[PDB]
Amino acid sequence: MDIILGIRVQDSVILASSKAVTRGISVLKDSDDKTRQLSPHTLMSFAGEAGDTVQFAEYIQANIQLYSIREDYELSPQAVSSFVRQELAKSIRSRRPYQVNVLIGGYDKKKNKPELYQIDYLGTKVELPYGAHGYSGFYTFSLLDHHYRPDMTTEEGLDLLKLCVQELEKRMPMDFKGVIVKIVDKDGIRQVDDF
Amino acid sequence: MDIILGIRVQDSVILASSKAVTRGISVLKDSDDKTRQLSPHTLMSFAGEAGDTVQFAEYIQANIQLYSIREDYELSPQAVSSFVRQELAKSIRSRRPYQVNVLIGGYDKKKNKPELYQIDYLGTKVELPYGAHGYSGFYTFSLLDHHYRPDMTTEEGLDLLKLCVQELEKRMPMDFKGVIVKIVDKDGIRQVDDF
Amino acid sequence: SDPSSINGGIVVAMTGKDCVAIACDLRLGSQSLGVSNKFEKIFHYGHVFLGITGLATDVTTLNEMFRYKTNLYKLKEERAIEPETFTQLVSSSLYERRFGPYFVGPVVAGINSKSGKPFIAGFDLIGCIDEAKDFIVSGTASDQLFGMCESLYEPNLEPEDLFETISQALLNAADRDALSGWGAVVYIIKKDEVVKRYLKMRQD
Amino acid sequence: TTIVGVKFNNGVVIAADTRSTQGPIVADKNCAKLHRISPKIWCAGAGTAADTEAVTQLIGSNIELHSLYTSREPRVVSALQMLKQHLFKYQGHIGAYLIVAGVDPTGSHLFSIHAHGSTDVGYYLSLGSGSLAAMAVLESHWKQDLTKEEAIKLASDAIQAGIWNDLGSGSNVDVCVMEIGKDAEYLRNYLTPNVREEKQKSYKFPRGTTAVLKESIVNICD
Amino acid sequence: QFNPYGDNGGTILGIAGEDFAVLAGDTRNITDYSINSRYEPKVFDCGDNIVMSANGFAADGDALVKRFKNSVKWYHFDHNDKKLSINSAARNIQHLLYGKRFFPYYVHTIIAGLDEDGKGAVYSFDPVGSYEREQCRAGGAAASLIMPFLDNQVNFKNQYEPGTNGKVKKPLKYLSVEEVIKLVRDSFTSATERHIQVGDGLEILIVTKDGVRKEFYELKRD
Amino acid sequence: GYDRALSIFSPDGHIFQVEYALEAVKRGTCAVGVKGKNCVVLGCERRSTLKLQDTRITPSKVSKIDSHVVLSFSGLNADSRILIEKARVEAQSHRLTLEDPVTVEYLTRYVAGVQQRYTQSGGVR
Amino acid sequence: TTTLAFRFQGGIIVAVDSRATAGNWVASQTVKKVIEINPFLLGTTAGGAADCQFWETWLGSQCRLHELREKERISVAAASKILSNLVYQYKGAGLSMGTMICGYTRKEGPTIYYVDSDGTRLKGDIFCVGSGQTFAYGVLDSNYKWDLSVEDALYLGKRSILAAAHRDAYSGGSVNLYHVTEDGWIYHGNHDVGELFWKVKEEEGSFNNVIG
Amino acid sequence: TSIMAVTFKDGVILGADSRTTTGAYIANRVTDKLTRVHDKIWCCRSGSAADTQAIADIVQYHLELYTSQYGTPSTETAASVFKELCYENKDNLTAGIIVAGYDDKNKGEVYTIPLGGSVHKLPYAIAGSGSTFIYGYCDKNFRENMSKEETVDFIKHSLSQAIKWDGSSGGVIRMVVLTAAGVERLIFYPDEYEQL
Amino acid sequence: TQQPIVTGTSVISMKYDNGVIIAADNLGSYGSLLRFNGVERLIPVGDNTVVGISGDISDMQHIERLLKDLVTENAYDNPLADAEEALEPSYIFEYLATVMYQRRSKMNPLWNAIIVAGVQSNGDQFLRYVNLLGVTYSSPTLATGFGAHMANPLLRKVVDRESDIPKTTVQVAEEAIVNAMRVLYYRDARSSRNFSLAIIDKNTGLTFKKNLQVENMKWDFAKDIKGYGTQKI
Ligand SMILES: *[C@@](C)(CO)[C@](*)(O)[C@H](CC(C)C)NC(=O)[C@H](Cc1ccccc1)NC(=O)[C@H](CC(C)C)NC(=O)[C@H](CCc1ccccc1)NC(=O)CN1CCOCC1
Ligand SMILES: *[C@@](C)(CO)[C@](*)(O)[C@H](CC(C)C)NC(=O)[C@H](Cc1ccccc1)NC(=O)[C@H](CC(C)C)NC(=O)[C@H](CCc1ccccc1)NC(=O)CN1CCOCC1
Ligand SMILES: *[C@@](C)(CO)[C@](*)(O)[C@H](CC(C)C)NC(=O)[C@H](Cc1ccccc1)NC(=O)[C@H](CC(C)C)NC(=O)[C@H](CCc1ccccc1)NC(=O)CN1CCOCC1
Ligand SMILES: [Cl-]
Ligand SMILES: [Mg+2]
Ligand SMILES: [Mg+2]
Ligand SMILES: [Mg+2]
Ligand SMILES: [Mg+2]
Repeated sequence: MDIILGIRVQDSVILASSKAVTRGISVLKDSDDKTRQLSPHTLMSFAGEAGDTVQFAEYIQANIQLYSIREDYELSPQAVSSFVRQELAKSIRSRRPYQVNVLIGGYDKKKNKPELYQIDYLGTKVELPYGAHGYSGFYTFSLLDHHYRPDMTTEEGLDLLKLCVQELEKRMPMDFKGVIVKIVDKDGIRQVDDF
Repeated sequence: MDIILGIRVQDSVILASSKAVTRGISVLKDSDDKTRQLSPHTLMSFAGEAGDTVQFAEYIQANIQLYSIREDYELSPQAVSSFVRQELAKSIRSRRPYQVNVLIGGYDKKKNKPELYQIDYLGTKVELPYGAHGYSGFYTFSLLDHHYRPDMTTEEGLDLLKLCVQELEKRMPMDFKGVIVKIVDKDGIRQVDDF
Repeated sequence: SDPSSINGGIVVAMTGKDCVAIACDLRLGSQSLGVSNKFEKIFHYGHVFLGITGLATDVTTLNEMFRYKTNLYKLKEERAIEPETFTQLVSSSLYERRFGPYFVGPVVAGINSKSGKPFIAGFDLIGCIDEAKDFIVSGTASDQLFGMCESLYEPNLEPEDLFETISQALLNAADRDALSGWGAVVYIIKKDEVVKRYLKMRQD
Repeated sequence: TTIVGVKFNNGVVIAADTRSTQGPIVADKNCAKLHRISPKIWCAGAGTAADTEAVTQLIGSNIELHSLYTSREPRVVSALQMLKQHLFKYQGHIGAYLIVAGVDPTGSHLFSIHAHGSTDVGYYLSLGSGSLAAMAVLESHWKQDLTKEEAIKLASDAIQAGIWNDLGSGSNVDVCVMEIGKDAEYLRNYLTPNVREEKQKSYKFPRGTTAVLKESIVNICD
Repeated sequence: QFNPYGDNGGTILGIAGEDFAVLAGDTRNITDYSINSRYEPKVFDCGDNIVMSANGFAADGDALVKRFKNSVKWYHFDHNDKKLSINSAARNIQHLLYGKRFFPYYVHTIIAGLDEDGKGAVYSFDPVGSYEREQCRAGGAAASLIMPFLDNQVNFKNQYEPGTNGKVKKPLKYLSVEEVIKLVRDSFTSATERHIQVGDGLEILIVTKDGVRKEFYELKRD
Repeated sequence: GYDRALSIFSPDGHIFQVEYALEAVKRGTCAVGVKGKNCVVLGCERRSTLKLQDTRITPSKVSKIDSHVVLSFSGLNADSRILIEKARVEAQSHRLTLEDPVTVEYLTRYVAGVQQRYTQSGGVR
Repeated sequence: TTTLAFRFQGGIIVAVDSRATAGNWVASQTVKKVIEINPFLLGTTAGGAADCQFWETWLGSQCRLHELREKERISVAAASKILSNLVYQYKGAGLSMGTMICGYTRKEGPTIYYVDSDGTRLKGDIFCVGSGQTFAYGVLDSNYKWDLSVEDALYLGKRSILAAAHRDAYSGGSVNLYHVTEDGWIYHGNHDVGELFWKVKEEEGSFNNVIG
Repeated sequence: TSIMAVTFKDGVILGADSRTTTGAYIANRVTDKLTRVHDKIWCCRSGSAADTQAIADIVQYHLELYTSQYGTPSTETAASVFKELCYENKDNLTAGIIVAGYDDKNKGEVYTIPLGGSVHKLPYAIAGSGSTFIYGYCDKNFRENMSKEETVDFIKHSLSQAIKWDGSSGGVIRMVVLTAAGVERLIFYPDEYEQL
Repeated sequence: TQQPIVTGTSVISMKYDNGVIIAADNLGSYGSLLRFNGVERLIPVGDNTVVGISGDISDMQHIERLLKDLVTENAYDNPLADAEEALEPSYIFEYLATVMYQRRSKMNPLWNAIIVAGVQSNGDQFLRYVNLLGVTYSSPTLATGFGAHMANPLLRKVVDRESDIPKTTVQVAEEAIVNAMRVLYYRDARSSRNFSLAIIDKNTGLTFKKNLQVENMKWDFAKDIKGYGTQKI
C-alpha cells in the first residue's frame, strides 16, 4: 500500500493504484489490485495499514451489496461516500481504529455526472476534481493544478494520469511497480490492461 | 547511498554501485558515482551516512595519492585496505565516527591477481570473492553462492552481476536507479557505460 | 547493538600430556547475515598462540597490536616471549583501556620453551587473567563449550587423543549456536612441532 | 565472592573462597583472591575481578618503591590510605571491595575498603556476596583473645558458610596468616571440600572420529 | 512496580530408550544468590505412566503440573477410565500453556513415558505451548551446557566412523538404561561444576512398562 | 426478558403452535415452483379482493436473496420479511468469508434452521 | 526460519527448513514446519512457533468441520481466509505468524495464499517467508521458470532452502520437500543440510566461498 | 546516622551512634563517627562514609599545615575549611558534618554544616537521619551552661531516642569530651541506654 | 500493583526431632521509622499450627482474619472439628498458597512472605514457605528476608540435611533459633530486640512464648575501635 490517485474528467472518473505490496526489505507482490467494486457504477481504492485496508474495503463492499439487494436499487456515489465517511468517523474513536485512506470514484446515473471523493482514516471527506493519498499528493496535486482542465475526455485524462505516474517513477524513493488503472463511467467499471 | 556490490573473478575485480541519491520523499539525483580512484589499480566504492561517505572517500584518496608522489610507487591493494581499515578502526572510538562502509577492489601488479576487500564502518576487514554492503547482501550472497565460479572471465562476471541487479530490482523496496559498473584489472580502471 | 555478539565466533583451548591444543570456528557475520567463512581467530607470535573472540575489528586490531609489542620485545630482549609473560602483557594492555575497552575474549595457549610446561589462560574484556590446568573457553557459545569441555575432558591426553576431544567440544558447541560455526580450525602444539587441522562441520 | 579477616593474639588472618563467576557460569573454580601488597601486608579482594587485581598490584608496586625510598618496612595504613584515595578518585567505578591486613613495625592491623573509598576498622570483617553468611558465623563464634589456631578455624568456617550457602561463592578456602615477628604464611587451598567425584564414563574418542579436511605443518621457528 | 515472575533456577533432562524413558532433574531451589531448598522435587509422576517437570518459575511450574494432574483425573471420569497416551497428554498440555498465551507460564516443560507401541517417548514444550517429540532434551538454567553434550553422546552428532574419511556417520542405536543413567549423572555433575544454580541433589524418574521407578544421587552443595 | 415456552408438546406428541403456524400458511395465497431442464419458474397467486392497489410499490411476492437465488412464500407477509432479511445478510456474509456465493441448498438450510430455532426458543412463536 | 512455495507447470513445490531458535540459542534442528491440513491442503509456519502450530492445527479442525457440514472439501481461499480472519481479531495482541496456505481443488486449481499475523492475505505464484526469505528469493527468482520439470522444480526448492540455511544464521537443520498435484500432496523426504551441502557443493560445483 | 554536639560550661561534647548501613544491612555496628581533625577540634560525620572520610582527611591535612605555619587554628577556621570543601563540591558530595572544638579564649563552640555547604554557629547541633525524631525533645531539654554530667545525660537520652525510632541508627553511643583538662572518650552500651 | 507500607522483617524456623520451632520479632517498621513495637507476627491456628508472616502488616492482618474465619468455617457441621477433622498444617498452608498465587495472578498480591510451621496428625513435622509470588518450598530450615541470608547458614550447621533431624533436640534447636535472632539484631537495620517464639511438639503440643529479648550480646570490643584507619585517639 502506498500510491492511490484519482482524476474526475468530463464523463468519467479514473482511479490509479500502485501494484506493489512490500514487507520489510522484500516486495512480496507486484500485481496487487488495491480496489473493490462497491456497486456497478461505484469503485473504491484504498491504502494504509496492512490487513486493515482489505478488511475495511470488503466490509464496505458487503454492506453496499446488501443494500442493493434489499432495495433493488443502486446507491448514489454521494450516498456511498457518506456511508463510508461515517464508518471511518466511528472507527477513529474505537479501541482500535481502521488505519485506511480511500478514494471513491463513481458515476451518478440520475445526475449523469462523474464524482470523485477523497476520505482519510479520520473520516475527512472532500469532493474533488483530482485526488491522492499519502506522499503521492506532494507531487501530483501541483502537477494537476497546472495541466488539468474540467472539460477533458477520458483519453486526455489517461494521458494526464501517465504524466503523474512518470513524475512519481522519477522522484519517489520506493519502487511501487507501476499502477492498475480503472475507469468509471455511464457504462460501469472497466480496467485498462496496458499501462 | 544504499547498494554497493563487488565481484572478484579470474583476472579482474568488478564494482557495481547504485546511482540514486535520496533525501526524504525525493530522489535528488539518479546519476551519482559512489566511488573514488585511490590509485591507478585501486578503486574504492562507498555507502553510509550522508556527507561522511564522500568526506571519508576523498580523505583516503588524498592520503594514498600523497603516498604515491612521495615514494614514486603504487601501494598494493592489501596495503591500502589495511590503511583504510585502521582509519575506520580509529574512527569508531572518536567523538563522531565516520558511518561509512566501503569495498576496495584492486589489481596487485606484483602478484598479478585481482583482490576484493570488504570493510564496514567498525573497521571490520575481510578479503572475499564477492562482497556487498547493506541490505543488498541479503539477496546477492545466496545468489552468488550458487552461480559464482572462481575461474570466470570478466564477461562472465558482468553477466553474473546483471543477475544480481535484476534480483535487486525485483525484490528491493526502494528504487535505486540502476548501477554504475567499473572494472579493475592489469590495465587499470575503466567504466562500463551501457548497463 | 551488543558488541560482543554482532560478528559471532568461538575459541577453545585445552592441555594434554606435554602438549596444548587451541581451536576456533571460521564464521564472521553481521548479526543474521553470514559474511565470511575464512575468518580465523587464532594468531601466533613465535611459539605463543593467541585466540580472540568478540567484535571482529578489535580482534584484528589486537592481533596487530600484540604483533607490534612482541616484535619490539624480541628485539630488546633478544629472545621469544613466553606464554606466562605474554599473558601478563595481554592483561596490561586490556586494563589500559579499562573505561573504553576492547570488546574481546582472548585466549593464550602455548608451551614454555625453558620448562616445557603446557600453559593456557583466558581473559575478560578488561584483562582479568583466568588461568587453568584443564581448559579455557570463549565466545558466543561459551556456555555450550563449558558444558562440552567439563564432560568430555580428562587430564594427560596424548596429542592424537586431545585432538579428538577439543574438536568434538568445538563442533557440538558451535552447532547449538546460531552465530558460531561455518568451519573450524584446530592447532595441536607440541614442544617443537605444531600441526594445524581444518575440520569438516555442517555449514548452516 | 566470600572474603573474611580475623584478628588474633599476635597478628591477623585473612581468608577467601576460590570461585570466579561470569553471570551464572563458574569461570574459574580455583582462582586466587588473596593478594600480596608487600611481604607482610596481604589483601583479600571481592567485586570486579580485574579491578581488585589491578588496584592491588598498583598500590603494591608503589608501596615497594616507597619502602625502598624510606628504607623502612611498609605499613598497613599506607596501603590503606593509597587504596582509599585511589578508589575515591574514581567515584566507585573501580569496583574493588578489599580486606586489607598485615603486620608492620607499628603492630598488627585489619581494615576493609569499599569501592567508593570508605574504610572500616575491626577485629573481624567480611566482604563479598557471601559476607552475610560469613558474618553470621563470625557474630556467633568470635570472641576477644583468639589464638592463632582458633582464628584460622573461625576464618575458614566463615568462608565455608559462604561456600555452602551463597551461590556466588564456592570451591576451596585460601588462607594467609600474618603473625608478628614471623614470616607471613600463605596457605593456598587450605581446605578442599569440593572435589569432583569420579565420572561414570570415559569420553575418550576412537582415533579418527573427527572428520578432517586439511592438514599442514605450522612454522614457529625463524 | 510489581513483577509477577521469578526465577527458581534448576535444570531438567529427558532421555528416551527403546522400551524405557527417563526424566531427571536436580533438587535445588533458588532465588537470586540464596538457596531456598536443597531437596525440593520438581519431577512428578502424573499417572498413566507419564512423568512431568515444569522448570523455571516454580509457582507457574507447580500450577501447571497441578492442572495437568487434574486433567488426567477428569480424562478418566469423562472417557471410561481410558489410559491417556503420551501423545494425547502432550496435545492437552499445549492447550494448557497456550490458554495463557497473553500471560504465560514462565516454564520449560518436559514429559516422558512410553508411546502406544511401547517405545520410549520424550516431549518438550516452550512456555506458550510449542511442542515436539524427541529422543533427547535438556531444559532449564543449565540446558545450554548439557544439550550439546547430549547431541554428541545420545544422537552421535559430529561423530564419524574411524578411517572412513568422514564419509560414514556413526550409526544410531538405542542406549541401555544403564548407559543412559551414566549420561544423566555425568551431565548433572558437569552442570553442577560450571553453573551456580545447579547442585545439591539429583532425582531421576525411570519409566518402563512395569511402572515408575526412582533413583536419587548426591550433588555438590556449593 | 420474556421467557415463556410457547411451542411445547401435547399428550398426543404434537407441537400445536407449529401446527397452527401451518394453518396460517394454508390461509396464505398460493405459490408454486416448477423446475425445467435449464431453468426454474416461481409462480405466485395474488388475491383480487384488493382493487385500487399500486402494483409499482406494493411488495412483490418473489424476493431476490442474492443475484442468483430467489425466495417466494405463503403465509404471514410480515413474518416473511424477517426471514428474507436474515437470508440476505447471510448471503453477503457467506461471500465475505468463503469468497463464493451461497449454494441454494446452503441458503435453504440456513432459512430452515432459523425457522426451527423459533420452534424451541422461549418467548417466541 | 526459511520457507517457500512456488507455483509451476506441474503443480506446487513447497520447501521449508527445520531450525528453531530462542535468540542465538539453536533450540531444535528437527522441527516440522509443514502442517498437513488434509490430503489436498498444506500450511507452512514461520515466526512464533506456538502461534503457528497452535492456530494451524486449529485451522485443520475448522477445515474438517467444513467438509462435514458442506459435504465437500474446503477451498484454499476459504481455508486461508479462516486463518487470516482469525489472526485479524488478535491484531495488536502480539501474534507472530508468517504462513502460506498451499493446496489444490477442482474449481481453483493449484493455489498459494500468503497469510501473516498483521492481517495481510495475498494470492500469488511465488512466496518466500521467514528470516532467511531474501536468501531463498535470490536463488529461486534467478532460476525460476514456469516450464520447470517436477524433478528440476523439486531441486530448485531444495537448493533455495539450502542457500538460506547456509547464509541465514537463524535457518538450517534440514530441508523438508513437498509436491502438490491434482491428486494431492506428496512428501519428498527430509534432507539434512549436514550431508546435503557437501553433496550439492561437489556435484554442482557451487559454494566456492567455502573452504572445500 | 544520629549525631550531635553540645556546648556547656567547661567546653563542648560531641555525640554519635555507631551504625553504618548498606540499604537495610548493617555493614558496621561499631563505627566511630567522631573524628579528630586537630588536638581539640573534632567533627561528627553523617551522610556518605566515603565522602565524609575523604573530607575529614583533607581538613586534617589543612589544619596540620596551618599549625606548622601559624600555630593552633580556631574552631571557626576549621569549620571554614569544611565549608569550603562542602560548598565548592556540593554537586558531588553527600556530607552532613558538625564541627566542634575547644579554644581557651572562645571556650566550647559548635558549627553545623548541612548538605548545601552553609555554615551555622549554634549552642548545640543535631544531625543525621535519626535527628528528626529528637528535635522536639532536644529543644525542650537543652539549657545553656550545663555541667559535664548534665550534658552527658542530655546527649545520652537524646541519642537513645534517636536510636530507638531510627532504623538507620543504633549500636553503641560514643561521646568525646573537649575541655581545658584535655580529651576524654566515653562509650555507652545498649543494655544501659535502651532502658532509659 | 502495590507497595508495602508498614512492614515486618525476618521470620525464622527449623525442624527438630519431635517437632518444629518458629520465631519472629515484634516490630512494625514504617520505612526507616521503627513505628510499632507491639506487633505479633506469629499467629497460631488451632493447637497444632503457627503461621509466621513477614512483609506488609495490613495484608498480614487480612490473612489473620482469613485464618480466623477458616477455623470458624471448619467447625460448621463438623462433630469431629476438635479431633479427626481438625485443621491440619498442610490444609492451612495449601489454602494460603492458593490465595497467594491467585492474588499474584490478578496482579494484586498480598505483599508477604509466609512460613507455616506445625505438626500433622500422624506426628510428622510440617514446615513450608510461601510468598507474594505464590512460590512454595520446604526445607529442614526456612527463613524470610534477612533471615534467609543470615539465619539459614547458622541453622543449617545444626540440621544440614534430613538425617540430622532425629539427632537434633528441642534444647539445641531453640538455642540456635535464639542465637540467630541475636545475629539479626546485630545486622538487620529493620529489626527489634523484642521477639516471639513458638514451639509445636508432637508430645508436649503448642508452646507460645511472648516478650522474649535478645541477650548475652557482645559490645565491649567497641571501646577499642577508634577512627577509620590512622586515628589513635
Ligand atoms: C564473587 C564470585 C562475586 O561476588 C567475587 O566477588 C569475585 C571476586 C574475585 C574473582 C576477584 N567476583 C567475580 O568473580 C566477578 C563477579 C562480577 C561479575 C561482573 C561484574 C562485577 C563482578 N567476576 C568477574 O569480574 C569476571 C572475571 C572473569 C570471569 C575472569 N568478569 C566478568 O564477568 C566481566 C565483567 C567485566 C566488567 C566490565 C565493566 C564493569 C564491571 C565488570 N564480564 C564479562 O566478561 C561478560 N562478557 C562476556 C562476553 O564478552 C563481554 C563481556
Ligand atoms: C526461524 C527459525 C527464525 O525464527 C523460524 O521463524 C522459526 C519458525 C518455527 C519454529 C515454527 N521460529 C522460531 O524458531 C521462533 C523465533 C521466535 C522466537 C520468539 C518469538 C517469536 C519468534 N522461536 C520460537 O518460537 C521458540 C521455539 C522454541 C525454541 C521451541 N520459542 C521461544 O522462543 C519461547 C516462546 C516465545 C514466546 C512467544 C510469545 C510469548 C512468550 C514467549 N521463548 C523461550 O523459550 C524463552 N527462553 C528460551 C531460552 O531459555 C529461556 C527462555
Ligand atoms: C546514617 C546511617 C544515615 O545518615 C549515617 O549518616 C551514616 C554515616 C556514617 C557511616 C559516617 N551513613 C551511612 O552509613 C551511609 C548511608 C548512606 C548510604 C548511601 C548514600 C549516602 C549515605 N552508608 C554508606 O556510606 C555505605 C558505607 C559502606 C557500606 C561501607 N556506603 C554505601 O551504602 C554505598 C554508598 C555509595 C554511594 C551512593 C550515593 C552517594 C554516595 C555514595 N552504596 C552502596 O554500596 C550501594 N548498595 C549496593 C547494594 O544495594 C544496596 C546499596
Ligand atoms: Cl565511617
Ligand atoms: Mg551454528
Ligand atoms: Mg545458517
Ligand atoms: Mg553448582
Ligand atoms: Mg535503631
